[PDB]
Amino acid sequence: TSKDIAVLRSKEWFQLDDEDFDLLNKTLTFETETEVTFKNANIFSSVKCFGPIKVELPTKETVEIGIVDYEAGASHGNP
Amino acid sequence: KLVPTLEAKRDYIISRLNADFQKPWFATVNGQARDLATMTYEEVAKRLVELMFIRSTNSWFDVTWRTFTGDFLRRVEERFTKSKTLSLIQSYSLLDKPDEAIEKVFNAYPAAREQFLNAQDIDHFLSMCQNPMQKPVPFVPVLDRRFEIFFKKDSLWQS
Amino acid sequence: PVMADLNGGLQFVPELKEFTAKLRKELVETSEVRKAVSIETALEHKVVNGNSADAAYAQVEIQPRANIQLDFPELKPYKQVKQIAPAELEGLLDLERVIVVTGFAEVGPWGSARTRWEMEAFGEFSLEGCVEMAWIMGFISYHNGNLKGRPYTGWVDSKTKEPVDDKDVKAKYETSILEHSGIRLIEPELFNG
Amino acid sequence: GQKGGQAIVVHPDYLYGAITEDRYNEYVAKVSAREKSAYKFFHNGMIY
Ligand SMILES: NC(=O)c1ccc[n+]([C@@H]2O[C@H](COP(=O)([O-])OP(=O)(O)OC[C@H]3O[C@@H](n4cnc5c(N)ncnc54)[C@H](OP(=O)(O)O)[C@@H]3O)[C@@H](O)[C@H]2O)c1
Repeated sequence: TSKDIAVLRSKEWFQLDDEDFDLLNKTLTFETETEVTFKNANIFSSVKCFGPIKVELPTKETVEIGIVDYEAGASHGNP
Repeated sequence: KLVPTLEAKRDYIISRLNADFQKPWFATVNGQARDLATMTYEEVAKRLVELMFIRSTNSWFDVTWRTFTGDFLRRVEERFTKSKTLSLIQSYSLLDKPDEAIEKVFNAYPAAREQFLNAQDIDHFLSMCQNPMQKPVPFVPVLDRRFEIFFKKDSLWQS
Repeated sequence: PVMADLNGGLQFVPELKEFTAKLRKELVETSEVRKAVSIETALEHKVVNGNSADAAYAQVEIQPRANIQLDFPELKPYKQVKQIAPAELEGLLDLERVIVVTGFAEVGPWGSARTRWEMEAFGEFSLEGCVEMAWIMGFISYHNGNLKGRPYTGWVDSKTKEPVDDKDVKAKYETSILEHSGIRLIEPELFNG
Repeated sequence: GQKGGQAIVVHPDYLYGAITEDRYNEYVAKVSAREKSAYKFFHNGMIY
């Protein structure tokens, strides 16, 4: 759909090189690697999330577009 | 013979419960006694605080009794309100200043100052007095086939 | 013969079909994207802060309960009523000789005199009228004690005995209460065949 | 059977204009109590 490409850049941790990238009918994969620092058994103190976003080419060979970039203190999960 | 002998001595045993016992006869306004169905909602509240709230410590004796008093004001508003509205009591933590959590409700429904308890708001009040997992109530609400349970349950901590 | 073009000019806006079909295709986008973005951010707010503290923001909202009344006449204070009657009236009537209705009641096609004055004056049932017409038609019963173990105190189904609140009674029964009250096609089992 | 019949009712409030004041508000308190009691009894019976 066209309304998901909105909710995507509606997000702050979803950024690309060119936000003008044609996002319809593409296939986006998220090879992400997250870090976290605790302050209780459940209440995190610092979460990081990062890892490139890749797109299926017409050859289905994935090529990067942008970078997930998330960080938050005092979380309770990972969004 | 229990319920009948409680019928004949009713006026008597409640005088004694008010005079010389730990858990008094609950339904007593300003010294003179009555039954639960003769006491008005406002009086029910103003008495619940007299027996479950400690003026000297200015703190509820239990969160369980404060939960009792809250779940009571819940129906108090559930009855007199006309349509569905938001609770004037959103977390019972408001009862920590009770004589004003009372006025807050009994100004939203001044009718509950004059009209007695609806009868479905008596057996509820009782099922809330014999609810497990809560400290038993520090008074006697009624005389029925469970009178001694009401009379001598958890009657040790009082000392 | 006359024609009378009461059209606002809609023959001038050209290619109106998709000009129309676009105006609404946009009103679903701008509607649905703020449906989807709104719910996930509210959902985002539930994983960084957790709903353990977000449940205290779900306010407790109370359903009114049925509190029937007796409709006693209201007594306005004495100054109000000594005014409405002639001032010379007091001390002028042998009150032993003034008859006065003191109660009344009724059993009609609409139940008691409280629940007919509703479909009489107000044309439809209140909450206190729909619970009473539910109780005198044997739809809802009472129950206190322990049903399903849990202490239930309040109205219940009478056929299935499954608890029912007085706020969901007007939805659950008002159809049949009105289906079977007042002038009706004669129901034979009320008249033994 | 040609049995007619016409009864007229007056508003109750015209009555209390015929009684002294202290007696009225005396009666007033009296009804106030009965109303509550009747409320109680009507609800016990209605329930059970
Ligand atoms: N041998 C001796 O000389 C001697 C002397 C004194 C006492 N005792 C024994 O020690 C016991 C002392 O207890 P008691 O007699 O004071 O209590 P009790 O009057 O027998 O009543 C206790 C009951 O009330 C409930 N309850 C009490 N406190 C509660 C709370 N804070 N929260 C939730 N539920 C609560 C419990 O329900 P649950 O079932 O949910 O727990 C329990 O079944 C007595 O039962 C007695 O037999 C023995």
